[PDB]
Amino acid sequence: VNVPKTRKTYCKGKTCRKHTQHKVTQYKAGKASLFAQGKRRYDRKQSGFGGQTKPVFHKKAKTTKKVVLRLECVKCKTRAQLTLKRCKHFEL
Amino acid sequence: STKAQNPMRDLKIEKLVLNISVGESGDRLTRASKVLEQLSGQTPVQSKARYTVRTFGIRRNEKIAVHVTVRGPKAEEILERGLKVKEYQLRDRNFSATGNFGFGIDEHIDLGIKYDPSIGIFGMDFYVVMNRPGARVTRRKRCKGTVGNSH
Amino acid sequence: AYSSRFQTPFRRRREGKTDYYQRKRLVTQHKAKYNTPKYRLVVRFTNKDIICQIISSTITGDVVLAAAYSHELPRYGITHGLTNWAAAYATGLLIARRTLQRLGLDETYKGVEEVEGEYELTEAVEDGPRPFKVFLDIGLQRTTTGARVFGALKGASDGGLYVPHSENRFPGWDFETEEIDPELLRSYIFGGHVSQYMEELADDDEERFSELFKGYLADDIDADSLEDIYTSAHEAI
Amino acid sequence: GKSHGYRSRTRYMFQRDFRKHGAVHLSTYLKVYKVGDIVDIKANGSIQKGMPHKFYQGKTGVVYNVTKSSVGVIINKMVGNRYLEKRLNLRVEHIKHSKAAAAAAAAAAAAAAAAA
RNA sequence: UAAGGGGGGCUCAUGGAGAACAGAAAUCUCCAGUAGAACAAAAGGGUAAAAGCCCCCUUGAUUUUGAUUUUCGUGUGAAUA
RNA sequence: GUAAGCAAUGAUUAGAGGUCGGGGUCGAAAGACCUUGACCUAUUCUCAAACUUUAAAUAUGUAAGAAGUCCUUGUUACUUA
RNA sequence: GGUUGCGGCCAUAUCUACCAGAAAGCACCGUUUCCCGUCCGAUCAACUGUGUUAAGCUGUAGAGCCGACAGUAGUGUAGGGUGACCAUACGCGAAACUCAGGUGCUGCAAUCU
RNA sequence: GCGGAUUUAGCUCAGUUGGGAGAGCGCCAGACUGAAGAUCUGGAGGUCCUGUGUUCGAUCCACAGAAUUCGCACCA
Repeated sequence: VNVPKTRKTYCKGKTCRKHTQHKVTQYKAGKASLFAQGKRRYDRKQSGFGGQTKPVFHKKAKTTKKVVLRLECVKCKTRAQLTLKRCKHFEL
Repeated sequence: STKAQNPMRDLKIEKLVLNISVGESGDRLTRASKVLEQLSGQTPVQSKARYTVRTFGIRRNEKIAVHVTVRGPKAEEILERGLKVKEYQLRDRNFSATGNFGFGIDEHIDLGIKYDPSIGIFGMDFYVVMNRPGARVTRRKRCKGTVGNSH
Repeated sequence: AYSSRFQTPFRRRREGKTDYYQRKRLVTQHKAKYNTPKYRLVVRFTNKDIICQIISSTITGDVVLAAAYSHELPRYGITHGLTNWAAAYATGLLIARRTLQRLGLDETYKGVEEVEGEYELTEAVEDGPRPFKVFLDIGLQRTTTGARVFGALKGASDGGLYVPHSENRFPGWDFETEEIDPELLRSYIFGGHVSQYMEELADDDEERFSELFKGYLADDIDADSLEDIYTSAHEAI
Repeated sequence: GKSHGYRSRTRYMFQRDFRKHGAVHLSTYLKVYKVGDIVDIKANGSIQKGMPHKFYQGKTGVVYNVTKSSVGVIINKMVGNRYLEKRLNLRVEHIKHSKAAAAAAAAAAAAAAAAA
């Protein structure tokens, strides 16, 4: 399935209320954080005693969970993502 | 009677369809459609197709040939153009059991077209049928207008 | 009947007049919309009259509560045949004002003017409003622009029994339309465009005036489409 | 062996009827209920949104009330655990009509004393 | 991203009967019949009031909620005015 | 759907009817004369867990009753105009 | 006395052979600048011509469909016997087969008599 | 987390930042030899990976994708 990568629709995050042009986009990436809970426990030496269970390798998930259709408003900065329906192969 | 008394159950007609078989198409569909248009003076239908078994490679889905359906007194004029001159080329009476009168005249050159607008040889159909059951009853409409019968 | 255990079809469906899809999403509201010809507030084409009613609660179906009639137009001052444009507008206005009953004056008595009760009115949104109002039903044929159904809807609306509407599928008053085969005469709503065709002339097959649908009438009783005929009904009601 | 859900075991309770096949007429469609109307139940795959459950057919029941309007309405019936307040949701078409005979016994009985 | 909403229009697959043609037929037509065709992918199942055929324009792949109930011990889930 | 059955669908036994096909014979290929196998249908007869037109006693659910509630007129507030 | 509509409502409401009526009311007959639509006159249109049409009714039994009286299988709760089965307490008891039967039921609206 | 090579006629491959491409082996046909080999002639076989651009003009330059191939970093 493909949702279009721009539609006009209702003003979802109701900063206008009345219907506007939205832009259907996706999020960013940047650094690696470093200060984050499992990263603080991992390279330290923790999980206490018991193995090398110091928060380990790949903590995973499956193929496509939901789809990233973020409806950015043209008035404010406001974001709306809903419960988005599924796809097996999407592109932006 | 035999339910046949009034002008309706004599026969006011439905349709007297003209067709041209298009066993070529591609570039040359413009031959068939423009020949229909030149005799009648009407917009042809680039046709539907029935759902049957897939002969050649494609049969159904593609708008393959071309016909033109016409009803009313508008149909009786184009009937006269095929009857009054084009029947008296090479044609004797054809009728099925239900009583379908077809036409199929390789002389496209007499009425309407010449050899100049054409690609090569071909004829054209005129399914000038009658909505009343049986070839005893269809032949009644054509014999009151007096067509060329082979006895 | 057919294969297995099987149901034979409904008689009125086979009879070729009663529909059932139209009978689903239409009746659910139960405000002021019924007529004996078909169902809901129908404006039919006929050779002559239409009945036009509203709902009434009875076991078998709807019964007459308030109503009018098309031959309750010579009531005012039309005296001709049974067939034109002007009668459709007039009978729509007549039933809308006649929220008494057929034997009555052009007054309210029952309860309704527009519908049963009053309700809310927001600003205009489409698709899903709260449509608690009157359907002016077509009945059978094609919803062609300019037709008698929509001409009767205009008379009905702000006349009393309120069916809402835009101005797209509708005739006007000045411009109706209208086709012609040759003889010689005219009738209309008011005057309009048929009296402009009267430079070339020739118009007729099918009687005139008083009730719904058919035309003009050829014999010289009134040769031009004048206002005086229609205004004897329209201003009088 | 079997999976659960739709048509398993009681296929007939999912199913329409062979005799009464086709689209459902305006009988139980327009017949909306209120307090204390005794009713029955049988489904089909004709009404899509608001189809009742198959296990909780077979059982009869009474309408509690119609809550607000027409859709989202309920029918009371026991489930075979023990006696407990259990119901079932559905919309109008699945609901039938039954024994309004029994309650008219009291009105028949009351024609007693004045025969003196 | 139309392979959605709304309006308007239509009833089949298929057979018989042949028509210059024809190769079953192409296209068409008279005559007869009507949910047996059509169904992402499997099996059941629905359906002509159409869930099939046909044509054009629309963007609801929607915000904020939920009476009253499904209902598993639960995690967790549905009908839902 | 036990019961009972071959409508529908499923698997095969019988009489015969008979288009076309197949075989035989005369014919240059082409054409002509005969005849053993078809639906249909009449007569005769078999028959099925994913095949069911019709459809108990008897046990069981769920509701209701044997153990007292039905109905008229007027007013107030919500829903509801 | 009749015509037309709304139904509710599906197989005792279904079909054929064949007859018969016309303007209270209904339906066919016949055709088109220009709106409006296309492949096509499916929106709209005078005196009149006419039962072609369709709703309906009479005449009618050919077929769907239909039925007593009578005959009868299984069997709970139990209770008596047998190798591949048969027979009973006790409460009810069909098709197949047949005397025979058969042209719906009910409510509502408009108009004339 | 980040970068390098390669894609050219069936197959083997020669070769290139703008005037738009090249030979063997094989395939076919005619010469030629006493014949097979050898070799000329004629037939040919590709818009240089693909979608879309820049330019007077594109194998060549650009944005972007397919796909064989190769390496460091990963967290520790």
